[PDB]
Amino acid sequence: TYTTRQIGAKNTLEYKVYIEKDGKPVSAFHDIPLYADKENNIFNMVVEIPRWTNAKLEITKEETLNPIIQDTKKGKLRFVRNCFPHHGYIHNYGAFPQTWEDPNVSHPETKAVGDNDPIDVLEIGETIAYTGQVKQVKALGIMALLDEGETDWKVIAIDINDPLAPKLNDIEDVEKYFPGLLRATNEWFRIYKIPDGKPENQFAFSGEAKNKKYALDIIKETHDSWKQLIAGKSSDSKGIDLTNVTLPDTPTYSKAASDAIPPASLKADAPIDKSIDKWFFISG
Amino acid sequence: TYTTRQIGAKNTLEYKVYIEKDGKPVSAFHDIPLYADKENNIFNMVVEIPRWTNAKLEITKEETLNPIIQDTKKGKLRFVRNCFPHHGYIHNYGAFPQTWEDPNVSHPETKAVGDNDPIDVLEIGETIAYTGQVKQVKALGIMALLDEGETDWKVIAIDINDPLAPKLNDIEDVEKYFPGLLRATNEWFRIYKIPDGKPENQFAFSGEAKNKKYALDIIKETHDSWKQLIAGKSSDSKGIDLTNVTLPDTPTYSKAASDAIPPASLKADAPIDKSIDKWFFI
Ligand SMILES: [F-]
Ligand SMILES: [F-]
Ligand SMILES: [Mn+2]
Ligand SMILES: [Mn+2]
Ligand SMILES: [Mn+2]
Ligand SMILES: [Mn+2]
Ligand SMILES: [Mn+2]
Ligand SMILES: [Mn+2]
Ligand SMILES: [Mn+2]
Ligand SMILES: [Mn+2]
Ligand code: NA
Repeated sequence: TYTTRQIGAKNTLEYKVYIEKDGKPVSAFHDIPLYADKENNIFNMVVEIPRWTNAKLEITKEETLNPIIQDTKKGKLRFVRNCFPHHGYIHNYGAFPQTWEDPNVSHPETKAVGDNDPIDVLEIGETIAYTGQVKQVKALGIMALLDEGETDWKVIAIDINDPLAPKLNDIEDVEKYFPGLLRATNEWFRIYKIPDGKPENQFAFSGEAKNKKYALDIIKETHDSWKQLIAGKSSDSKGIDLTNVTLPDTPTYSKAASDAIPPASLKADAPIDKSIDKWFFISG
Repeated sequence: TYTTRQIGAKNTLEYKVYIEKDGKPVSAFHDIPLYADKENNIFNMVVEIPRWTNAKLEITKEETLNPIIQDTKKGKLRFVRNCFPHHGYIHNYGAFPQTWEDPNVSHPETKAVGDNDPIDVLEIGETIAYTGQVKQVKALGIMALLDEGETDWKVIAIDINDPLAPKLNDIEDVEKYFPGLLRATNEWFRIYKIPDGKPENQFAFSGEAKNKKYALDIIKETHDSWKQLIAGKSSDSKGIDLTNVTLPDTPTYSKAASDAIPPASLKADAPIDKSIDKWFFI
């Protein structure tokens, strides 16, 4: 059973959320199995950002056990700005554990190195998720986002517990039951960093949403990249903390790491600067 | 100075927000001047619904002093559903006090009776407002919404404190600085009740957002309607509570009404049913 251990108040630099397995903290990056049900293509998604929120919370690669913390820019807590007609993130945003967008090799489909992070997941279900949540999802498709010139695939997925899950089998179904979502997703990821002073992003395949099988292929490839990483065989692991508590055959396996995590110290959410309210009317 | 007195926890049936003037509750409907600055057409807007929220909070016409209370639905609270690509309300939503969409007569421009409510205001500034807030705004334009067959004008306005207030002077400026907002506004009010089983709404003038001059004329008309109402001279006030504490020449003037209001008893927001998360694709 997966639960969360929160330290500090949300929207602060001290905030951390560790994922616990049966009460004991494990690496949100390496210890949560990619597959919930491999042959049925059911994956374990680690949720980082709830739909319609702004705080850019992320599994941190450089902290032991890889807790979820808020990303920062120029020493300040990072909040993704509101880009009309969107409010914060338009999907429950997260990642697939045990995956890695290898930054050390140019990916052929996108002709760019990976962004050094687990593969990204956009969960489209009706319910708003929570940070640290481990939910089972089925992959429906995938988009080839070039984010700031780096291969940064976005998997389209849905919580298997969603009322519409049974009717969602492949990418075409998303357009049928969530008309306009895929186009909004393409737009969102193209323009969301413009309010930060960054260029518009781009997609390969003219922004086409590749199907479920294509998605599974990329997911599996990133899983293999991670296998090499966790085995300690990457030409450059970028300082990523590979400490894990469930992979005994790995060089960085460490039982002790779990008990070294502080106990929960959850505090009420800290206030967020009113500037984050601002709705930006921008475009590519 | 205007402040708020909150009773109970937000998102519960007991929740009430009264507006206070110098610490004393006053009617949110009748006691707040329509104009903050008449000469410059700067209006006082009573905020009911903060942008991106779902709870359908409204000035209550039938309760003394007209506190803001969440609309109810079959014994429970009423929440507006999320209609893709929108999250709850897409504007700070409220009304102009001392105005009334007369339900007793058909309105020429829309050819329908009014919805019996103060005129509605959409505040487009960047800052998310708060329930019970009295903010000063500039009118930019107006949309002729026919909500479920009733005249239900929607004033487009901007908080005078907004960084863009200086550049926003007439309806055309909304498209210039907030491209797409007006089209989205038209769509929002056309479909927001569909998830509730209601028909799609319609707008007069093909949904055109009339300019400031036009808006000022309609606002003035709803204000004249209220003047008639508050004077006790409407042919039918529809059971609206006309009690006020600042209009001593009105039949329903009663300063004691302020003192009758219980003290603030603010509680933490109550959780909202997760079903309200649902995003509808209409
Ligand atoms: F990432
Ligand atoms: F109304
Ligand atoms: Mn990042
Ligand atoms: Mn990521
Ligand atoms: Mn990225
Ligand atoms: Mn990424
Ligand atoms: Mn109403
Ligand atoms: Mn109203
Ligand atoms: Mn209405
Ligand atoms: Mn109305
Ligand atoms: Na990344």
